[PDB]
Amino acid sequence: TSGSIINHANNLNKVINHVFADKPLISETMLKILTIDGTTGKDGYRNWLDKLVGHNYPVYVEPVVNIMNFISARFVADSSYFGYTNEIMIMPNHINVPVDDRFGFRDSPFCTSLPRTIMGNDVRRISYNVFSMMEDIDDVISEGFILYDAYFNFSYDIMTTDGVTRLKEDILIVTDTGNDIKPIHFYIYFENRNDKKLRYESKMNVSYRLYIKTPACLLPLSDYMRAQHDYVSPSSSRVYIKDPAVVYTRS
Amino acid sequence: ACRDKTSANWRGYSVLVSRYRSLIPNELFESLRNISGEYNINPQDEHSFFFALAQINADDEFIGAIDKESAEYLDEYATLARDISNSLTLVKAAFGPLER
Amino acid sequence: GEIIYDGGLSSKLADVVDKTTEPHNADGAVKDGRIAPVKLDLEKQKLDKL
Amino acid sequence: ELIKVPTIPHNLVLIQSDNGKHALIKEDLGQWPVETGISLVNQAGVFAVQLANKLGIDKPFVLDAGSNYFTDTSFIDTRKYCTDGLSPREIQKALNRQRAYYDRPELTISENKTLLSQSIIYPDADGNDVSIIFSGAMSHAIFTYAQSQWNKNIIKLDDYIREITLTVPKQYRPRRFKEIEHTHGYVYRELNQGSLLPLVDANLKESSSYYFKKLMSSISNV
Amino acid sequence: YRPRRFKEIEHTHGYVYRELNQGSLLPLVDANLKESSSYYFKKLMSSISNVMLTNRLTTANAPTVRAITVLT
Repeated sequence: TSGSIINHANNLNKVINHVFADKPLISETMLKILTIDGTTGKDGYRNWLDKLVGHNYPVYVEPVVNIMNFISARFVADSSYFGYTNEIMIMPNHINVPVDDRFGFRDSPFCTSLPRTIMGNDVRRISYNVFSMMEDIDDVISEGFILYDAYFNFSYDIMTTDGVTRLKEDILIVTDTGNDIKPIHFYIYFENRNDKKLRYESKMNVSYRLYIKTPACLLPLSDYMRAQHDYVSPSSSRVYIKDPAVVYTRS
Repeated sequence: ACRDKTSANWRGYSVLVSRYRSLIPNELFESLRNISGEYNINPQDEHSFFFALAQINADDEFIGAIDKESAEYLDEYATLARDISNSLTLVKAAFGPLER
Repeated sequence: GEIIYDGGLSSKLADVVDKTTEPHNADGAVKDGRIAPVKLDLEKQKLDKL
Repeated sequence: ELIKVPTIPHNLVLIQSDNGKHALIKEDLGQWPVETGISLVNQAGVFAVQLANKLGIDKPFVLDAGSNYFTDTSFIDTRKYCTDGLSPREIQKALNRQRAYYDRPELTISENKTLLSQSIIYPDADGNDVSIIFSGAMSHAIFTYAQSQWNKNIIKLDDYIREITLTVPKQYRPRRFKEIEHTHGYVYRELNQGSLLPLVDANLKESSSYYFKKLMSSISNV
Repeated sequence: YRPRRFKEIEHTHGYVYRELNQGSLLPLVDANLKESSSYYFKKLMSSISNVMLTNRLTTANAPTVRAITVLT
């Protein structure tokens, strides 16, 4: 079918342009042997790459490939370590929320797990696309909801002092084209229980709150023994041969 | 040489044919299926076309799966058809039956 | 007496933009990596290039 | 050429309040902007290359953190205290401040000795050195996995000589090796042979012309 | 796809004129296009922007052969 050919041609052009920019991926000798026909060097490599589509040639998984695959898999799985989550929640300040109180943050935006049911009823879940397409966001925000089907990037600044925990920017932006969620930057402060000023400010000034799952990089000082880890280093008596050639030229 | 050149530069010509087909409307294409013709090409022209086959790239034209100029040119035909119908009705109402 | 609480910096949920905005994608917390919307000036009332 | 990494790349940061009542430990791997609507594995690999670059893991390497240790003043304590990772002195200070908030007494002498001896380097059966230190989970897992993957290609000199013993021509002179390089020699060499047949089969005449031209340019001057 | 919203006043008190005659291309299409087809072909190719035994080769007629290939 046409359109498939168009897509293949465009992808081939993008791949060739990207691989040939900066330091070329392919060595000079390979460029020479492909060019010896008379091509420009890019054309020969493009033709060879096209000829290799859907091959059955066996390939070897080098150690570097395994390392990258491991790191990528751990990046996909443990999302909290790299500053992005996959679901968030937005609810008014007047609705109580179970929170991770291990650290001691005041009005901590972290939950051990997102509440399945709140106040005896299930928490509504909305995809980001449907949420953006919406036009009655006020009614649905009057109760609060869990946004999912997107990768929400976030950041936080744990401040040593005590203060009101609030975001740098607003939670939501409404445009006639659609609705978006502004970048999330938490200003986390520690908690002193007996402070009427801060308690009143948190209760009255802030009207809506955003909750994300607790980052896995955060860990209390009390359970520091879990940070103990072992590393093995080979013996210092090993001597390394740079030139493992086993023979000398005759003269 | 001809085989290598043709195997290297066939995607571009296929895409060009696809775009050219996308330009034409459906009714005109159905009309053009009635006609027929034969093109005579000099041997030198054919051997030059296959010996020196220019490589055509349309990567800049396509934004993803959508190309603009083809859609624009195809859309203009709707305006042409509306004008045709309106003008025909106006002339028929203005002049009515015609005698020679 | 001392003033424990007197208003303060308030946080608002929504940033409503009055100016009409052209179609776009997500660029806040959620970033869309796909191609931006393609603007085509279709439906021309008068013929120009045909 | 193997690179000897002198220090373990921990990323632990201790954050404590001014009161000192609360304290926590954080792993700093940075924030990476991830997009939506595109596949996640591709972005994961693009970020994984940079993450490996950050940890000194991408290039082949071996660990050389055995010598980073000291010994205590007390004559009974012969243990080797490692100097890498989150130093136990920092955790001791944080815990002391936390107990200072609650009006509890400071850490006793016995508790101080228990805490300050947590990170240690001890020998292993085959001669390797195991260092126990405070470090994050992600760094530990990635570093250990990379160490294993790169160790898969380090082989003794005698084994390599045995592997390549069939291809040595008769006329050339054998190379003497120092006795140390025989008893304790190790070499990092990839031993998988990549087939050149894809290129040769795909474009046969280009490869044939190239090799024939080089061979005849060589032969013509005999 | 759904259309963008106009001003509120244009919604409560807004009126627009329109025509519902799509029209047909048959009067232009219905004819014997044998003689007039090649001029349309040339315009169609102009619509899309493009661009001893051996010394006898000349490339002065490439575009017309390319057009012939496309039409074929």
